[PDB]
Amino acid sequence: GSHSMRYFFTSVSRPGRGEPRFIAVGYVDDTQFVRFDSDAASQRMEPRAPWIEQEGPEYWDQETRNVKAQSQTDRVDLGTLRGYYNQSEAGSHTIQIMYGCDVGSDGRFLRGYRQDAYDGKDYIALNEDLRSWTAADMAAQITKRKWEAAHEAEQLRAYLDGTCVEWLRRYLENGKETLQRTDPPKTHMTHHPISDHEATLRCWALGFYPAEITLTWQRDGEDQTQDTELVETRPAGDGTFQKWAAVVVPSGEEQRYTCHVQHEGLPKPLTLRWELS
Amino acid sequence: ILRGSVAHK
Amino acid sequence: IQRTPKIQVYSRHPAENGKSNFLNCYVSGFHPSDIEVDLLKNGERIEKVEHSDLSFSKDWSFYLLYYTEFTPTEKDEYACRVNHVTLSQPKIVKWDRDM
Repeated sequence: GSHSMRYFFTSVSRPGRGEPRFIAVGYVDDTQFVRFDSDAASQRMEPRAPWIEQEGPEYWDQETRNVKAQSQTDRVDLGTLRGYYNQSEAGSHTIQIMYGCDVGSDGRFLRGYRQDAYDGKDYIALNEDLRSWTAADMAAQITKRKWEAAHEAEQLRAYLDGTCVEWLRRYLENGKETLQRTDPPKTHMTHHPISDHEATLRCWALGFYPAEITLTWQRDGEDQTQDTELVETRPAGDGTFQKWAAVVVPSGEEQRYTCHVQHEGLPKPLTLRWELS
Repeated sequence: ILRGSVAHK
Repeated sequence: IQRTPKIQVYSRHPAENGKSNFLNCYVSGFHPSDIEVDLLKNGERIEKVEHSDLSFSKDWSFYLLYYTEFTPTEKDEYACRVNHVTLSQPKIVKWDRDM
């Protein structure tokens, strides 16, 4: 199927407690392969996947310089954005950045992206065409004007639909033996009385990949949305995900309910029913 | 690999 | 402009008493990123707990996975204790095999 390469950056100011905390993480699909943490012992970009360890000293020297350059940029941008948003020097603030590219199963470029946030809200994003920007407000528009004048979109595009694609293809070839593949969910239902008259029916989906999944509950073929308890999809810690959806039902009425599982690894959407007797 | 050029805001 | 963490405490594999497994505490949907997470065994902090590197979702909210190898028993109680600016006191979520 399709694949992605993404770099995630978080910089958090610590007024009067030193320089900002900076954490960078590189992923191929949902697999971390590199990391940098300003609070870590090495002060270097570090390998996190077995297939990246084979990279040479010049690779690690370059990744370290370049991740440190992003850290320094965020440090000055925290001061700049505090100015744009008219905030004091006392509070802690956050810059988040994500950029990357997607390729098809035949290695072809599909899309590139860059999104930036300030204090957990949109700040600026590169558009789908890789030529223009969308600023979230009037302060972020100051950055957009600076990047339009600097022709930043062209420079960034050369990386997103170029360099990013070249290296993502190399990493996919280098990690082909271990990289997580599509795995359909293993599904089952559990039954938990909450009293003498009611029970929780819990529909489980385990060991699946990708994380995208839809769990729905129906009472007599009619949707149960607003009565369903859905948990956030969560990591098993092995590269696959888990999720459950629950409904509180009257005892004796279990068979009226159906759980519906939709996933890209399944040939057909599944229907689960609690069958009593 | 990461970008080799950075943009100030 | 703050978001409270969603906390889930669970095992990687279905729990079986006396069988080695992984205890997970997945904390997600929170903002800002500063957070304290501890895994507990009978109310006592487990010492060699690892965690994923800070990352975030499409909505910009943060998530972290804290984990440790464990062997569940009928009598040992496990929990995840979380402290965040949005909480009046640290939140303790006991591990329940059914969730």
